[PDB]
Amino acid sequence: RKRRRVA
Amino acid sequence: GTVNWSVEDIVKGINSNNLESQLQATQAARKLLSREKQPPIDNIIRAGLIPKFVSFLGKTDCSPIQFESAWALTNIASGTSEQTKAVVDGGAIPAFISLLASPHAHISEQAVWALGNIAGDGSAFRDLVIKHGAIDPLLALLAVPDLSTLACGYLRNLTWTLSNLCRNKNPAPPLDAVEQILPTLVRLLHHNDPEVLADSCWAISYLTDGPNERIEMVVKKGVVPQLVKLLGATELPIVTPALRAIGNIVTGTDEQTQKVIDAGALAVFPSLLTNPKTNIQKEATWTMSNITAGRQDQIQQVVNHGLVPFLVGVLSKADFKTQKEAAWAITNYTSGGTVEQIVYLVHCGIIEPLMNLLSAKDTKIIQVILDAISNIFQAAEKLGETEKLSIMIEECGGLDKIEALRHENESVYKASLNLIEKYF
Ligand code: NA
Repeated sequence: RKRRRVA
Repeated sequence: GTVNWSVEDIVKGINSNNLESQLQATQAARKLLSREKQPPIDNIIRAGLIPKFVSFLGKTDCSPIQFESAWALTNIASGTSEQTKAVVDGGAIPAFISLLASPHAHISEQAVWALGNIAGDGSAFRDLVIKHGAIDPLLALLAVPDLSTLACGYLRNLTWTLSNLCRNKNPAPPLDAVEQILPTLVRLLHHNDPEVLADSCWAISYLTDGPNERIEMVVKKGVVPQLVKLLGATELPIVTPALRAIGNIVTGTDEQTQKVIDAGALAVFPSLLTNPKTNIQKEATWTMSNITAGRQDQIQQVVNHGLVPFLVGVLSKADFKTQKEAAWAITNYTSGGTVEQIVYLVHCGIIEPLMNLLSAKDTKIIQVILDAISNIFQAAEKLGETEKLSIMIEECGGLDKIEALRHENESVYKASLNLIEKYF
């Protein structure tokens, strides 16, 4: 799992 | 002003000898890579920006360019293994480990997130993060009397990043790194926040998926009771990982399985085997199949918690996958049980739903169900009641099913006629 920081 | 920039414009600004111009282009790059749809990760990589972003991680006097560079590099590493590799190949890992000691918490948190994406790619980049020394400064951020004094998101990111350093096999995480993290992971398993609790249960799930010595490290830290309490949480996000870890601890020794039964886990299975989520039911029925494979005293503890009627019901109605895990739990139970226990299974109503599954296609379940029918017929021979069992099977429509078991598989029609001839 990877997580993109959005906004 | 840094909104909807072109990549050529971001490149012109980063190629300038003005750190303020480089900061506004690095912020325009983050804003493009933080957009909800189609982040241009490949266009930013083709532009040759990763090297300049990794040097900006070292700019102590421009904390803003360090945060913008960490966010941009975190989002490139959020993508494909190829995109995560371009970040690791730019020298990012040592630079993100220095940023863990940043006085700014927002920059330190982005370095944590980045490291989490790098380690989440696989065991090789997980093990390279651990070799560059990430653990000591990660665990130093949590070195506080009360974890409740830290920000919710900061602890949630640090707990997800530690989870990724405990994840993946072939190879599995380094034993020295697993024993250096476990003490802090146990503190987070006792935390009030549900996302921290869920990511802490997933980390124990990853550390329990392995050889019995890995299970022992975790069970020696005294986590099984807290995992059994989190198995009763109302939040599926916490129950799904808590069950996997309890299930992975019952793959080990009968002494490790006995710590779960001693922590009181068999009292939660009545609800886990009736759970509306098919994954929780199937995973819980699989955990019950490894508990029915243990000692007769452990099988007696399943009987005492009233779980046999619940396994007769998963066999009666559930996703075929759960019903196949239930056939396996009934065959393990009928293999290692006493005759008193095997006759209790027939009194609870195992005959009809077991036989109704012999009309299925899978040869595996048919071989498992016919292996449990023989074990029950062998216990009936020791009591002189095989005829009654035969009549009971005949009335449920079972002799008819086994008669048809004309099958491609040899062992199937072989055992079928070994039972048709010996008992019917
Ligand atoms: Na009987």
